[PDB]
Amino acid sequence: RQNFAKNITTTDIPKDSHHFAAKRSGFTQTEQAPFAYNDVYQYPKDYKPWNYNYKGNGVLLALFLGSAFSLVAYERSYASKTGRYQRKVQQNYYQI
Amino acid sequence: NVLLSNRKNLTPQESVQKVINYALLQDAKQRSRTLRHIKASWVIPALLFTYPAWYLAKGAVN
Amino acid sequence: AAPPAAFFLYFFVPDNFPSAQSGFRTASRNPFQVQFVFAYDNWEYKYCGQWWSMGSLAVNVLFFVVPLFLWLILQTQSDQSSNRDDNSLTFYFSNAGFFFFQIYTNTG
Amino acid sequence: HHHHAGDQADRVADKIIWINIQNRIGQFERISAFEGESLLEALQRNKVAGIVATCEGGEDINTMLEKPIDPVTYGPFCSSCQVVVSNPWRNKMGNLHYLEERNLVRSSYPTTENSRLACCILVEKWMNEMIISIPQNPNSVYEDNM
Amino acid sequence: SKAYYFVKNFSWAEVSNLLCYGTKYPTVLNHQQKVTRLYRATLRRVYAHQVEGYKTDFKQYNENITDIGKDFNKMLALKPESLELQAYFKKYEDLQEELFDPAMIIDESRPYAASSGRYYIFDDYLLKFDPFGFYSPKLLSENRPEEAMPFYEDYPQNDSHWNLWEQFPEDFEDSNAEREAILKSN
Amino acid sequence: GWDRPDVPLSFNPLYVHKRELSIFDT
Amino acid sequence: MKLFQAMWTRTIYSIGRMVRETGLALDRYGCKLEQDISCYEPLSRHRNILPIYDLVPTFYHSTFIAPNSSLIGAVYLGQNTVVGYGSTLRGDNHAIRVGHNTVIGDKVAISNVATLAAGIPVSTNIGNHVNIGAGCVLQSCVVDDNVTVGHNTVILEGSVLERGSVIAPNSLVPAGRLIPSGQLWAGSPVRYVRDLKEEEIKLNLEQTEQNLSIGKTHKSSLI
Amino acid sequence: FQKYPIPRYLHVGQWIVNKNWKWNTFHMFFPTAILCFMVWRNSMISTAKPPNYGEYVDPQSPVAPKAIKY
Amino acid sequence: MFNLNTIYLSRIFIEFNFYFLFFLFLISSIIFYFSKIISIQNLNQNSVFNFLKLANIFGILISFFIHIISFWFYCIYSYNLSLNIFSDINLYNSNSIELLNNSLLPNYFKSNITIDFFGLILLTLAYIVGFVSILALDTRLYWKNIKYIFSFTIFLLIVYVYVTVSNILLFFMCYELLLIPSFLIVYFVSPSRRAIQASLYFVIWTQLGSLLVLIAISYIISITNTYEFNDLKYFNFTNSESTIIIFLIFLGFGFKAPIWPFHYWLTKTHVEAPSGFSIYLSGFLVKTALYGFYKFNTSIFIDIDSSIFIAICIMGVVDSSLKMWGQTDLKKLVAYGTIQEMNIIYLAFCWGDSCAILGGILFSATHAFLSALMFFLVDCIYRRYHTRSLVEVNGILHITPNLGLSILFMLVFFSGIPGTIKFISEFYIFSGLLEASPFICFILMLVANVLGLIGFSKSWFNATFGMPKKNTKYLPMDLSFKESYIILYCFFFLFIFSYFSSIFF
Ligand SMILES: Nc1ncnc2c1ncn2[C@@H]1O[C@H](COP(=O)(O)OP(=O)(O)O)[C@@H](O)[C@H]1O
Ligand code: FES
Repeated sequence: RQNFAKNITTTDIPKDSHHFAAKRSGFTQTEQAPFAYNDVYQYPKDYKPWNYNYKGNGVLLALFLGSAFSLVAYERSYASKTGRYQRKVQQNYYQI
Repeated sequence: NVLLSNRKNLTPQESVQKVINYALLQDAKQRSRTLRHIKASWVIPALLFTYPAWYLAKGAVN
Repeated sequence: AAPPAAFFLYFFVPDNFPSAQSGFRTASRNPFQVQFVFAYDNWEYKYCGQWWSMGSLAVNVLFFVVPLFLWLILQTQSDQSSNRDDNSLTFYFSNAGFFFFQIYTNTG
Repeated sequence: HHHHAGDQADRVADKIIWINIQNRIGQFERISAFEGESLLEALQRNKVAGIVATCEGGEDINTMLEKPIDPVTYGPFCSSCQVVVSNPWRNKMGNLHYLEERNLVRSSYPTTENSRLACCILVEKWMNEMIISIPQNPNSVYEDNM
Repeated sequence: SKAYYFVKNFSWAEVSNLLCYGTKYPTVLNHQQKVTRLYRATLRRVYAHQVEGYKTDFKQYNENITDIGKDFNKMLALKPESLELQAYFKKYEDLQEELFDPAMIIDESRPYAASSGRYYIFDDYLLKFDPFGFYSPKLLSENRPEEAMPFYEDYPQNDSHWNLWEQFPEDFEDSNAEREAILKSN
Repeated sequence: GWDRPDVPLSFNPLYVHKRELSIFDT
Repeated sequence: MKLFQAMWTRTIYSIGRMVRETGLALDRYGCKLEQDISCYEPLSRHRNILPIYDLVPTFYHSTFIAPNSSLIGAVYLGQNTVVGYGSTLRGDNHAIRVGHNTVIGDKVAISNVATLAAGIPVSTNIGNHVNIGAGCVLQSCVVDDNVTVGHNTVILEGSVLERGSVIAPNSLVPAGRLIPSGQLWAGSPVRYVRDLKEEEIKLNLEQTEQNLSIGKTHKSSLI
Repeated sequence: FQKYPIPRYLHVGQWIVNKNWKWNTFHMFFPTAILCFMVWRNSMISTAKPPNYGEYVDPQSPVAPKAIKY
Repeated sequence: MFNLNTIYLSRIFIEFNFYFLFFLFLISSIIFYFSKIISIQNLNQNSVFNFLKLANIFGILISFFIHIISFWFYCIYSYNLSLNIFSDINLYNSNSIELLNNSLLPNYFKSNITIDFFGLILLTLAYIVGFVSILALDTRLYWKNIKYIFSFTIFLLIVYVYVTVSNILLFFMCYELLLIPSFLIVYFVSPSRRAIQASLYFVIWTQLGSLLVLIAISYIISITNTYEFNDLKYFNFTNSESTIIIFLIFLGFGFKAPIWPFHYWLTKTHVEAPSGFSIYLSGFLVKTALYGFYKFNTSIFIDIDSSIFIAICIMGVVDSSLKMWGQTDLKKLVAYGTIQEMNIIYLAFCWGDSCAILGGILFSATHAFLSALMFFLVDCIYRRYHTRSLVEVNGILHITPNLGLSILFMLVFFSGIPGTIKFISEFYIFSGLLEASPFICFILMLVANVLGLIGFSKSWFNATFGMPKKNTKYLPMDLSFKESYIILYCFFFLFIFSYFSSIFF
């Protein structure tokens, strides 16, 4: 069974208390005692459960930087393979 | 200390909410203290006994 | 047919940790389904030699003699490879024990 | 069972299965048992003499007490829990398992055609007021005295 | 009526019984039940061949149904043990066999029809299911504890167990404030 | 016309398994 | 950086434990060599105050704690708070906080549950001017100020009792239930009883004050 | 078929209409066209074609088919 | 432009990755043993188990990452090494390069590290399959059996030493060392009651195979008083000894890599074992038999006809694929698929050191990932519906559709669409077999890729489609992120390893 704590310290859980009001008055001689906490979860109202709610740029930036590094590294490797300091660009290129 | 502080000037709902919040904060502090004590209990044996174990294994094998 | 009264069920080791995924909601099982689940594992033959005629004797014999048929076909095609100088069915030894892409270096 | 909300609990007296016993010394005994239990457990809880029970019922996974007997079971291990069951109940018990018969016919003391290993019996409703006899069972090993 | 004539490994005798009578075992039916069921099957087949047919003739259809009605009215008043009734049963079972079509039109309202069970209908159990509280409100307490029971957390949908120790904000002040205050007091 | 109720759950009748599933019909 | 202090504290504690054990073993060996049997005395091992490693019970000098009682773990007690004879407060799991001018009866057992849901404190909290009768059992509950609980009452986890409410003797408050302010409740499936009056509240307060005074007198006589 | 309720928790696609489908169509179509343009631009490097009308392949030219010197 | 720096990078990475893993294991073990007295879970929030879990996961991942870079180094190294001897055409010069030893750590077991392509493929498979299996064992580990969180790190260390030695004795010892952890996992972690006898079957068959291999190893060691694969180049075995050795090693390694007459243990063990260990057993453990056999097959000159071994392997394929129709348990069906493709791979090593080994090497990894995916899908179904029998669960689509989509895509990949490595391995092996034996190739192709495929597809399609009407109050939710990412990674690895360097294979 799970044994982790739920009252976290990093942030406060988003919740509302207007839903599920307690009775607290006008009790009869047969009904049960009212509940105590009654708070319910509150969603950011811009959340879509059917897709990733990802709004960052880190993944795209990392992939783009990796691809650019791959390109420049290949350029350096090709220049080194031909025994040149930089690629010698021909004046005309043809279909392979 | 919220519990020891007088709360008769509040409504019962405010008093119980204040007590609950104070209890939750103190619970979090106690949890942090216990967790760091147990972390130290984990950390000490590694520093004390990692080198003798490696010495034993190295002397056995090579 | 009346539902089975005695049949093999599921069993778990002592002090087993239950699986509690998706809220841990387990339903009652169907006796016929559980009976089918555990029937084949516990099925056994009744008398010696019952297998040969169980089903089709000719088909069972053919299944029994399959490895010999494969060996004979391989022998015939090895005859075909021998006279055409094709790849024979032998453990070829042309690398003198040197492995496929193996580092062969020295120290000192 | 079958209960409805607000119902009261049943009485243990109405759920008792009665076993009538002739001792090794010719005296009569009355024993209380319950359904879903083995005869050996009831006999040992009621402290009935004449049974040695060297192996204490056998293994714990593939036992003889499960209603369909599992094929890869090992069966009884000591054959020292023998009882003699009277004709109607013994006839209702049915034919013996081959492993149980092998252990029964191999005992050092004489047996009968009504012999039956106690740990291989699961107590049922129809076993109420069943008559059995327990002559003394043989000893096997050194630790039996300890 | 379930139209599982061909989707079960039936013999012809079972299929013929199901076509002539609404059961595989016509021996458990009364005399009147058998007569009425055979009459209904015969009329259904004649309609399927002489009204919804290829080149349908209404006059011939009326003649045939009149003759069949006369014959079945004779059949009803006979006795079950009579051989003439058995001959009538044999004749109309042969008629059902002779008009048998491997391409019968099956009404779409029948249980084993061609377009039956094309959609999975969700019951109220699935409609009211919401583990996380986006569509239906979810208590932070996760349940309402009934009396005569302890208060226990619900089993989560994902029991991963791949969790760390409790995380705290950096530079979290966690001194024993109560103990320090009391010790200062005395 | 007529206010039809929702699609009935009888559209998917539940099977009851009146007979045993033979291992020779696997 | 505080991990270093925790490591040093644990090392010091372990060295002290080693030294104490070695001393006791040497004393027992001296017993034997001397033909002494004093160290074979089977005296009671019960401790009035039992602190878990870093959880030490903390209370004022004005608190009365019976020598029969047992406070274990993190137990915090306010001023002029009395614990009766044979009571047990186990805060090994989570702390137990008791306010001031609070009376705890003789056979009261207070403990806490392992875990609870979000937003529910798992510790036990008892306010000020609170009377708890003898034989009560309390588990992870919040009791506000000026609350009286009768004898042989059971209060379960997640229960909240608001200020000024009264619980009749021989009752049970089900887990996770709220009992509103200024009301009397009775029964094992506890049920509502008519709202309290001024005279009843005054009598309850006077009885609590008299019990506190009697406890203080008993503490003074004991010393 | 007559419409029937679908549970909210299920991420299934029965009778779904997205009110913002025009912008989503735009933002799925145009980048797709750009990606396909880049793929086609890369692939035209390795595309062959027979000589046009009125042209002949000189057998002694370098582009003409070749044999192997053993 | 290849120089000494790449050589020393490769060697240092090979040795230091092992020492990284070993120091992780030692530190975690010391923390586990000295933190508490009993060394069982404390069942609270601050249990050491938590830390241990992370540690183990951490290490494997990190080691795998290092391994990847390490692996790449080897490739380049090996490539250039060949070149350094291919272009040495002058009769006066010869490649005479002698390396030094690292001054930080000692050579484990006083041996010089040597590595090959297939050994590093095996190590990579160990890393990935161990990661997947340990991810699929969180729920099984609890109070009093958390220690078995350490099993996969031990497996990694043993397989590392197995693949990085030229000592035939240490080779055999590392092969033998793998049994105790496996038996312990099946015995103490499996929830099913029938797993107690299944572990005994596993032990007895695997140990009979190990005994045969031991007899062959003792033969080789006693006849040639040496422990190096190199020295076998200077000693010749007669016809009788060669025949005895080849028969012994073939039968012994076919006990573990299940040949036709010996797969009862594998079927029982997969049916009864926990899902994570089943993933490890099909994905990686059986491959350990292919490696060792290959080595002992390549170091000896055998002058026998391989027709008997080829026939045994083909009989295994035919027998396993003909039995797929009559399976209702999905796990047993996956086990039979494992048997057929393991026998197909084992066939490729029946021609010695010829080019047939490349297809087998690739198809070993292909089967590793396919079997891991199939057993993970079976585990997901079992944890969702509490059953893995076709008569009890169907209509996995229309409720939790992601699992059904995964099943269908797994079926496609198993069928072998020409875009993946399954098609490549089939092409290799079938081209070679068609040249070696046309009618045999056609028979094997028809039996494996039609009849077995039809049975597999029937049993899997029937579970995916239908109407889940029975118990709507207990119907489960769809896949979690962990399962989705694991399945996606299996698919991605197949598709992208279809693009590996062609210098190898
Ligand atoms: N498990 C089975 N084994 C053999 N035959 C079966 C099995 N299940 C169904 N059948 C055949 O298919 C038919 C199914 O009919 P059924 O759906 O039970 O009709 P009903 O619901 O009216 O009884 C039966 O008549 C039987 O002959
Ligand atoms: S007690 Fe041993 S056989 Fe019954």
